[PDB]
Amino acid sequence: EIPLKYGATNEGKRQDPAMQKFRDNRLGAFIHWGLYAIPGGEWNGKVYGGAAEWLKSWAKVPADEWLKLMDQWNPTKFDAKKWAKMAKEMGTKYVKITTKHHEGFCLWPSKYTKYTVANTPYKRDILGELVKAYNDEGIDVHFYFSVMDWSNPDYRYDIKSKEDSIAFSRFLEFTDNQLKELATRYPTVKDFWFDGTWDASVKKNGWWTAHAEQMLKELVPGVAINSRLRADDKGKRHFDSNGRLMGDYESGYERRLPDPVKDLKVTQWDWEACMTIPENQWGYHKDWSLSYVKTPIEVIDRIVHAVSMGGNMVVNFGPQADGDFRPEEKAMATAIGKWMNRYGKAVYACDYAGFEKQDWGYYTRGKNDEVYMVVFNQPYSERLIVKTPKGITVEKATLLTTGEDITVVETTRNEYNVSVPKKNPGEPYVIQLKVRAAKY
Ligand SMILES: C[C@@H]1N[C@@H](CCCC[C@@H]2N[C@@H](C)[C@@H](O)[C@H]2O)[C@H](O)[C@@H]1O
Repeated sequence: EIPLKYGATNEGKRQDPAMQKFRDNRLGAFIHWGLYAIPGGEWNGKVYGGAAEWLKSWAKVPADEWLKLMDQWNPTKFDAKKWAKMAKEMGTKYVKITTKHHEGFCLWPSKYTKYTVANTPYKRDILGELVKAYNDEGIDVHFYFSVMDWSNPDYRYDIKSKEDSIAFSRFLEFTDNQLKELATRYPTVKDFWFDGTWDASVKKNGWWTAHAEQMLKELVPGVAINSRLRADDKGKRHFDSNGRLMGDYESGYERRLPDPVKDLKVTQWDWEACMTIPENQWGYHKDWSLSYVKTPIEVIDRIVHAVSMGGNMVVNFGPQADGDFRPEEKAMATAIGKWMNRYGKAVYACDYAGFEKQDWGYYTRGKNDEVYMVVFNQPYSERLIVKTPKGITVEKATLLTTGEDITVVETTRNEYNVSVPKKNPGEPYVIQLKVRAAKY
């Protein structure tokens, strides 16, 4: 067992009310909005296929020229109340907002740099408007923050000289300052989600990552901090040199998910996944025909998958430069909202059920030991196999929407055939099981 000063703090899952809320929420939205929304993946007449928020990198644009996009930042159609209504209608219980992406442009008027919304034609504190509007709908607000900053010349990718160390030390102070500023300007913030912490410079400064976590927790009671921030004494990221999770929840599942049979270890800690609608576009890209775009059901499948393994899911949106959402994203939010309004008893405040995975879909477990079968793949056999853990029996099955009774036939010790509904629901659907544990 290795000695560590900057390794894991928490033993298991936090069980204070603020973390229980973080968890019970389950479904969130991600907002990526920054200067990248203006070119929308096109630079100097060339459309790049890579992630639009990385266009500065793909098109090799220098900082001074990239940040000159500030002069066109004037989202006339922006309306924070509209945004919050859209999130409410989607059924999202929280929103994660890009306060500052890699480009360094801040969506709040930071006093620690000139590359902020204050020095744009628009001028207004976009972040503060969003915080207020989402909080007015009862939606928690989480802050995405990129440590890596392409606008600050003191940033370093690695520490290869005493000059690199000096510059980077200044950079970390600048970062602390921005963070303290965010925490105190917007004290309803529930989470900081760090990105851009993979460079060797950061891995070599584990002490700073632990310090940032302690500092923010002192400033914001009950705040959650993601594992991605954290590096230990040895530069091991997410989980420390003793394999213990750092931060409050695991945050590595980006555009992919743990395997439902092979990655059951994830059920031992809190975790959150994120995803994109296209293959890899977080910021607004003007041409979505360049990669596969997920359908609503494909998105709903990933949401439920996450919850079935004890994790949250955050679906991403990349608003237009004008401050409105593109029509594909409006259609997505409305379709997810419709399905959650009907079946969201199986999602909100649900967790891992402890049952062996079956082909038809996923199980989730409610707060009162309800076991929901969320069916995505309808068997031609008309029978949904349910294999119970030791000592567990199924006393009843009920179609969630209609209350109708569903026949349960015992086929072996520990296994049943739960019939499909008499009328095919025509969409992914929920059967609620009543289970009993012998003297869950
Ligand atoms: C949440 C998403 N994170 C950003 C993509 C991060 C890519 C991470 C890759 N892995 C590192 C080790 C680097 O090689 C970097 O390319 C996206 O722009 C979104 O903000």
